[PDB]
Amino acid sequence: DSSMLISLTYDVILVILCTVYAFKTRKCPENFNEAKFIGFTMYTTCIIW
Amino acid sequence: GTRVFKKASPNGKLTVYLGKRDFVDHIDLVDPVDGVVLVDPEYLKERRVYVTLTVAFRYGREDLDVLGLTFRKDLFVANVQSFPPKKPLTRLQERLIKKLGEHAYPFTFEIPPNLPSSVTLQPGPEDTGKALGVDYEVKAFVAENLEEKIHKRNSVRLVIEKVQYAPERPGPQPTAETTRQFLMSDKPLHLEASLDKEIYYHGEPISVNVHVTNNTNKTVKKIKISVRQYADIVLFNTAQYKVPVAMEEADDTVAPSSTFSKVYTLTPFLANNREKRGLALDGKLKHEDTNLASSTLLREGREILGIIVSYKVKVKLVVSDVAVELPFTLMHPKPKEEPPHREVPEN
Repeated sequence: DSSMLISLTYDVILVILCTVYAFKTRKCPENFNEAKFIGFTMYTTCIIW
Repeated sequence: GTRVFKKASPNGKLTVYLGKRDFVDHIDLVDPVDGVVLVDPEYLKERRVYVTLTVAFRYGREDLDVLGLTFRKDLFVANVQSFPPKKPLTRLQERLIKKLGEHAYPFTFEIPPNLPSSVTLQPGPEDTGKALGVDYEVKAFVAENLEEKIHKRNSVRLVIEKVQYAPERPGPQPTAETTRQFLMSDKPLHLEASLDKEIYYHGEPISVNVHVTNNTNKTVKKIKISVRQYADIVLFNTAQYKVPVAMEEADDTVAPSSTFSKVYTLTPFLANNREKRGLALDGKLKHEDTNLASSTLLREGREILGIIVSYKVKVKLVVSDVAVELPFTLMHPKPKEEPPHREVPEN
């Protein structure tokens, strides 16, 4: 399992970067304020992981 | 002792006369759109001619065009049956009627306040369709009712403008200071900037006074002082078009934990910045050269509509970056007679 987590650390990093960039773009009303949903999805994905 | 503007139609000779191309915008109320029409009888039964004012708003971005969609909304539409085969006359209308004769029929509109001023987004070299922005059109149709399709053989189109000019009251002079505490314990660093006044006439110099007091051991690498322009769009949830229209990356190294005050001059102008597509410029009649957008002011109590343009001087210091924004307004003074609505020397 340690090797499996070492494998998944890259997806963890990808999630971190995506969450940071979603947070930086909370207030773009494009696509009927889709950026808010993107940020919320990133936050809850971080929580679940 | 004055002059008006005239347009004509082939089939019906519907000569539409308008007092002026533009119509200034007092915050409380917009000047009336009053004019007349000569309607020679080119018919036997089709005795109706209608005048329609439309404050159209067109928009589309580069990637929006790439995908193949551009938005357009009719913010305001007014239809008046100017020919009674209501609307009491005015002085200019009376003079025009005295000139014209019996068939002269008046038509009067009022633009409800807080409607966006005539601002057009600058098209790119590839952009060749209808100009994107807020454009006001007055049209005349010779038909019966609205069931018949609007025929180009009879309609008359003229492009009008709705603009604002700088108020006499300067308003509060913009000024802003920010002190940032660095990660090294709580060590402050103060930046302060001030402007000459709040309303700037187009082309006038901006003498941003900037003073920095660094309470740290670091050094300021460079000072990027720019004039950012924000063109908010209030339809279809489109993002805020931000675009720097003037800049100066003036580099100055200052002694650690010391003070340094001076003034940096910036002037917005279209010569250096004629490429940034989507930029907001004042109303263009037919692709004529115009200045930057006149900074709209919603002094009424108001509703966000159309394209809301504003200008703010942003001062940034490197090492991350200490940024300060000083909003202001860029607008023409009150003109004496009228703008020529074109390059003053034609060719």
